[PDB]
Amino acid sequence: MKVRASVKKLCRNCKIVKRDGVIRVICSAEPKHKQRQG
Amino acid sequence: GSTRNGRDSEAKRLGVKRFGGESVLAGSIIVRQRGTKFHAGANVGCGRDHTLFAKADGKVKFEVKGPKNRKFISIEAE
Amino acid sequence: MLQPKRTKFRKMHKGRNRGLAQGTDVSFGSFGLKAVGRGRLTARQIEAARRAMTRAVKRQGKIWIRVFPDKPITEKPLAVRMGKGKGNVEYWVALIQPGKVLYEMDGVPEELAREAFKLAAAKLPIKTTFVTKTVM
RNA sequence: AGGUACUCCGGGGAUAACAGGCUGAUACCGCCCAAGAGUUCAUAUCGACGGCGGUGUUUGGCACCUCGAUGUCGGCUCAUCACAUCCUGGGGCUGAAGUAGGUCCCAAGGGUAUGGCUGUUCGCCAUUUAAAGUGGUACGCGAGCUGGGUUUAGAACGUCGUGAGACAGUUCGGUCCCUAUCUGCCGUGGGCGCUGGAGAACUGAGGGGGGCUGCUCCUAGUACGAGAGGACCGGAGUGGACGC
RNA sequence: UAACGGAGGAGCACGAAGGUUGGCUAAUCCUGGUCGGACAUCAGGAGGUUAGUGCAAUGGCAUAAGCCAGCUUGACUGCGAG
RNA sequence: CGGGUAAGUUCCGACCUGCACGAAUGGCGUAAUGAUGGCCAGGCUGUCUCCACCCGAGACUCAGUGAAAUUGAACUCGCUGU
RNA sequence: CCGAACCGACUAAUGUUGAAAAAUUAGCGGAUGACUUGUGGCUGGGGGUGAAAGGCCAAUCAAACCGGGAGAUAGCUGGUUCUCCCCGAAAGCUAUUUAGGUAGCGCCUCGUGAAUUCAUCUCCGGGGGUAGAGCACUGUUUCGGCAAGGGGGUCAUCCCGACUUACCAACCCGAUGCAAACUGCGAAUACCGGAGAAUGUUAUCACGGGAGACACACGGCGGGUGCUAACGUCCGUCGUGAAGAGGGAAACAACCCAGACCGCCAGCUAAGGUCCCAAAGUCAUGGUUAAGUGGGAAACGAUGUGGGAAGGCCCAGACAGCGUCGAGUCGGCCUGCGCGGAAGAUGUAACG
Ligand SMILES: [K+]
Ligand SMILES: [K+]
Ligand SMILES: [K+]
Ligand SMILES: [K+]
Ligand SMILES: [K+]
Ligand SMILES: [K+]
Ligand SMILES: [K+]
Ligand SMILES: [K+]
Ligand SMILES: [K+]
Ligand SMILES: [K+]
Ligand SMILES: [K+]
Ligand SMILES: [K+]
Ligand SMILES: [K+]
Ligand SMILES: [K+]
Ligand SMILES: [K+]
Ligand SMILES: [K+]
Ligand SMILES: [K+]
Ligand SMILES: [K+]
Ligand SMILES: [K+]
Ligand SMILES: [K+]
Ligand SMILES: [K+]
Ligand SMILES: [K+]
Ligand SMILES: [K+]
Ligand SMILES: [K+]
Ligand SMILES: [K+]
Ligand SMILES: [K+]
Ligand SMILES: [K+]
Ligand SMILES: [K+]
Ligand SMILES: [K+]
Ligand SMILES: [K+]
Ligand SMILES: [K+]
Ligand SMILES: [K+]
Ligand SMILES: [K+]
Ligand SMILES: [K+]
Ligand SMILES: [K+]
Ligand SMILES: [K+]
Ligand SMILES: [Mg+2]
Ligand SMILES: [Mg+2]
Ligand SMILES: [Mg+2]
Ligand SMILES: [Mg+2]
Ligand SMILES: [Mg+2]
Ligand SMILES: [Mg+2]
Ligand SMILES: [Mg+2]
Ligand SMILES: [Mg+2]
Ligand SMILES: [Mg+2]
Ligand SMILES: [Mg+2]
Ligand SMILES: [Mg+2]
Ligand SMILES: [Mg+2]
Ligand SMILES: [Mg+2]
Ligand SMILES: [Mg+2]
Ligand SMILES: [Mg+2]
Ligand SMILES: [Mg+2]
Ligand SMILES: [Mg+2]
Ligand SMILES: [Mg+2]
Ligand SMILES: [Mg+2]
Ligand SMILES: [Mg+2]
Ligand SMILES: [Mg+2]
Ligand SMILES: [Mg+2]
Ligand SMILES: [Mg+2]
Ligand SMILES: [Mg+2]
Ligand SMILES: [Mg+2]
Ligand SMILES: [Mg+2]
Ligand SMILES: [Mg+2]
Ligand SMILES: [Mg+2]
Ligand SMILES: [Mg+2]
Ligand SMILES: [Mg+2]
Ligand SMILES: [Mg+2]
Ligand SMILES: [Mg+2]
Ligand SMILES: [Mg+2]
Ligand SMILES: [Mg+2]
Ligand SMILES: [Mg+2]
Ligand SMILES: [Mg+2]
Ligand SMILES: [Mg+2]
Ligand SMILES: [Mg+2]
Ligand SMILES: [Mg+2]
Ligand SMILES: [Mg+2]
Ligand SMILES: [Mg+2]
Ligand SMILES: [Mg+2]
Ligand SMILES: [Mg+2]
Ligand SMILES: [Mg+2]
Ligand SMILES: [Mg+2]
Ligand SMILES: [Mg+2]
Ligand SMILES: [Mg+2]
Ligand SMILES: [Mg+2]
Ligand SMILES: [Mg+2]
Ligand SMILES: [Mg+2]
Ligand SMILES: [Mg+2]
Ligand SMILES: [Mg+2]
Ligand SMILES: [Mg+2]
Ligand SMILES: [Mg+2]
Ligand SMILES: [Mg+2]
Ligand SMILES: [Mg+2]
Ligand SMILES: [Mg+2]
Ligand SMILES: [Mg+2]
Ligand SMILES: [Mg+2]
Ligand SMILES: [Mg+2]
Ligand SMILES: [Mg+2]
Ligand SMILES: [Mg+2]
Ligand SMILES: [Mg+2]
Ligand SMILES: [Mg+2]
Ligand SMILES: [Mg+2]
Ligand SMILES: [Mg+2]
Ligand SMILES: [Mg+2]
Ligand SMILES: [Mg+2]
Ligand SMILES: [Mg+2]
Ligand SMILES: [Mg+2]
Ligand SMILES: [Mg+2]
Ligand SMILES: [Zn+2]
Repeated sequence: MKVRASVKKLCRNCKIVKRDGVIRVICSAEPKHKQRQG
Repeated sequence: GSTRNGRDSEAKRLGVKRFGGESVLAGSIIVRQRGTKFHAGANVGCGRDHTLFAKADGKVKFEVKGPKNRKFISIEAE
Repeated sequence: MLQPKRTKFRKMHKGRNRGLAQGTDVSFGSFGLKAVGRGRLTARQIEAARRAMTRAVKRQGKIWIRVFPDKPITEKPLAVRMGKGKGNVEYWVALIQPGKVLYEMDGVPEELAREAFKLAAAKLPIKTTFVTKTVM
């Protein structure tokens, strides 16, 4: 998991989702792309 | 360290002493100046330091005259 | 790093930075990066943004810098007390007011100019906006 | 014209040295952009040129408190808090086969060396440990101890000076007071109350203490691995330090 | 109108570089011209004060306060409205 | 650099790059001497690991005597802020 | 030489309102000598004496003690005693062996005298070079055009030169900025003068008696300095504190409201407020927020949510899903409120 102030789609398979007040990036293709804003 | 500056001269209190329309006695200084920013008109003299002073009693009058659009000071007899 | 080749005087009063800018139109190219905020642009910042711009367009087209850092900035060295004269000139800045066009570009597609200007704006301390030439 | 550390008086927190305060350039810790390094691949891990903050921990700026006195560096004794976590606990990614690592997130319950040198703090070194955390507390703690260092009077060296003398240069020597009123804290009683008086046994609102961890063995030379090597999960035993 | 704010000068010179009368007008460049050249003196043109001012800077200066010449001592003494 | 120590900013022996030794405000040595400065070892130990117990004099209680510094006035709590 | 008496005083503990204004206890040095001790004598204060420490000279020593000059002087610190009434500063300028002192002036008070004297507003007469603006000038700056020239080369080379530029390009022309020490422009205000009304306890000026004061502070605006750091520092100008109580800002000289002659168990308001602490709307109407945001913060990140103006595609079947399916769909712009970014030390502790 990457924890950053700037979270973005890194590839066409990344998806932005907000879970319990936290913006996250979840990617079906690449575990390295998983992010949470913080 | 230290500074190479720190000098100045005393202020000379130049400028206009009597403005347009003011009644003055002969001898009154009207303007103190370096060089002739203002020029002497009727009933006004120009001193050695280019002071303009009244040569007659009357009212101060400023005007722009001549081919160079120069500013002249004169005294209107009252 | 831009800097006047010579100046009448070495040091300058702090001054202030009020008002809106002059030079608010794209005047030389077709696209511009315009300042929205107010501030100072150091010569290092102007150059860091120029480099990022220029590498993004692969040194194609043409680039104008509409601002020049002509104001010297002094600093007092560390562990020095107040007084004993004005400090030494350390860097140069340009004063920026809202509306100032900072850079202009020509000879590239608009989509590429937008991307190049975005990379440059990330080097600058002031908020900016992308503008295009207008006929009037 | 100078010296005074042999010194003296009148004054000042109108004005410096300590600590506090304001500030945060500097310092430290985060973050943004992504040139590139990484065979390929910016983002496993680093991150150039530049940008934005946080802390109040450094070096400083200021001169607001104290000059009718707010005792200093280090050690000793006793601590208490923060978390930006050193160990132990939980987790995501890995350029994570395993073992062992890298990086980030959560987490402050408890734990967190002895020595040689030097006044040292620090540091280097030796040998340990699961680890030998980082900071705040008047750089915590001298009405609790020390007094090696700094910083009186003696003396000398180098050096400067014609000299008296001087040097965050060095060197040998050099008095550390206080019977606790109040707050606080550790203990221990007396009074009255609790609604007739008395002797017992309780309930438990609330408060405090405690909370560390090694190694060996089994699982199993199994999973993993070409080998070398070598586990998770689970179970058993026996220690270190601490406490009663 | 302040600061151990930012920049420069003075501690003189001149019996003409003072008075007055009469006259005059700059820098720089281009072209042609013996020695002669980037630059000497000559001629013409462009230009219009970009020069000049005994010495800093500012304000002035063509009616010149700038440049030249003749004659001179007002670089006079006592006073002085304002 | 060598020695001593598991480990030695001190000590001893050297080197010479003497910031800034040097010849009677003496130079270099020197047996003996010193409540003199530094360093090492044997012995010795409560100095220490890490304190335990004991004997006395106080401290504590009772009777007698009976001070002191200090003190604007006090019905004299914690925390966070001001 | 070892060691008692005797003479000393190296170490430690105690003691430090002591048993003692220098000791006690355990150890320590000299102990036939430059030794130690009794009695008496001599040296006197810029003087003595000193195996030298500025040591000692009666518990006193870088000039003893006592008395006198003497109430030295003290631009320094402290202190300065009954009552009421009226007015009421300054912390500036200039000079100063001056800087925390003082003097003249400014500002306070008391008295006398003299002008519609002074102020506010309106109108009239004035100079201006700040703000802003601009770029002819002084400088600085970028791009293009032209190009003297310069340089780098291909030959040529005795002199010539012929070309060419990786080229550099001044001048001039066109376009773009910047200036406290730039100005071919140029305000608002402020200031000087004149005229007119109303208002104001002469508020103005002069002379005279008496001063205090010459450490200022914060806040606003315009600035220098510093880091557009400081509850920093130095000016200008206004306000308040000083020397000013009351109400508000939890508490809070200097901010907001407002100037306390005395009494009242009357009334209306200001700033700020009206759910409870705690006086007054759990008021009315229409919206927004879901974060306890409100009640701490940035670059930057994001299908949070409200509003607005356009645009693309779409029953000729879009967008998503898998030719099918049958009504909307997509992503820019602007804008309101919110979200992450966000770690600190005694105790919640960043709405009192
Ligand atoms: K002296
Ligand atoms: K001395
Ligand atoms: K900061
Ligand atoms: K800060
Ligand atoms: K951060
Ligand atoms: K003090
Ligand atoms: K601690
Ligand atoms: K851990
Ligand atoms: K991990
Ligand atoms: K913990
Ligand atoms: K030591
Ligand atoms: K050290
Ligand atoms: K302290
Ligand atoms: K002590
Ligand atoms: K201490
Ligand atoms: K104390
Ligand atoms: K108390
Ligand atoms: K507990
Ligand atoms: K003449
Ligand atoms: K003449
Ligand atoms: K001698
Ligand atoms: K000798
Ligand atoms: K001795
Ligand atoms: K010896
Ligand atoms: K004798
Ligand atoms: K003597
Ligand atoms: K005596
Ligand atoms: K004497
Ligand atoms: K005075
Ligand atoms: K008076
Ligand atoms: K009237
Ligand atoms: K007017
Ligand atoms: K210009
Ligand atoms: K002010
Ligand atoms: K007042
Ligand atoms: K809240
Ligand atoms: Mg002047
Ligand atoms: Mg200004
Ligand atoms: Mg001495
Ligand atoms: Mg004293
Ligand atoms: Mg301090
Ligand atoms: Mg500090
Ligand atoms: Mg002070
Ligand atoms: Mg001050
Ligand atoms: Mg204090
Ligand atoms: Mg006191
Ligand atoms: Mg104290
Ligand atoms: Mg944490
Ligand atoms: Mg806890
Ligand atoms: Mg628990
Ligand atoms: Mg040893
Ligand atoms: Mg030692
Ligand atoms: Mg301390
Ligand atoms: Mg500490
Ligand atoms: Mg203490
Ligand atoms: Mg004690
Ligand atoms: Mg000592
Ligand atoms: Mg001694
Ligand atoms: Mg003590
Ligand atoms: Mg009881
Ligand atoms: Mg507990
Ligand atoms: Mg003034
Ligand atoms: Mg002044
Ligand atoms: Mg003439
Ligand atoms: Mg002449
Ligand atoms: Mg060695
Ligand atoms: Mg060694
Ligand atoms: Mg040696
Ligand atoms: Mg010598
Ligand atoms: Mg010598
Ligand atoms: Mg000799
Ligand atoms: Mg000699
Ligand atoms: Mg000699
Ligand atoms: Mg000798
Ligand atoms: Mg002896
Ligand atoms: Mg008793
Ligand atoms: Mg003796
Ligand atoms: Mg004895
Ligand atoms: Mg002997
Ligand atoms: Mg003996
Ligand atoms: Mg005498
Ligand atoms: Mg001495
Ligand atoms: Mg004596
Ligand atoms: Mg004397
Ligand atoms: Mg006398
Ligand atoms: Mg006296
Ligand atoms: Mg009054
Ligand atoms: Mg004098
Ligand atoms: Mg004084
Ligand atoms: Mg301007
Ligand atoms: Mg008027
Ligand atoms: Mg004074
Ligand atoms: Mg003053
Ligand atoms: Mg002032
Ligand atoms: Mg200001
Ligand atoms: Mg300022
Ligand atoms: Mg201040
Ligand atoms: Mg300030
Ligand atoms: Mg006062
Ligand atoms: Mg008040
Ligand atoms: Mg109040
Ligand atoms: Mg109040
Ligand atoms: Mg009412
Ligand atoms: Mg109520
Ligand atoms: Mg909040
Ligand atoms: Mg936010
Ligand atoms: Mg807490
Ligand atoms: Zn992805």
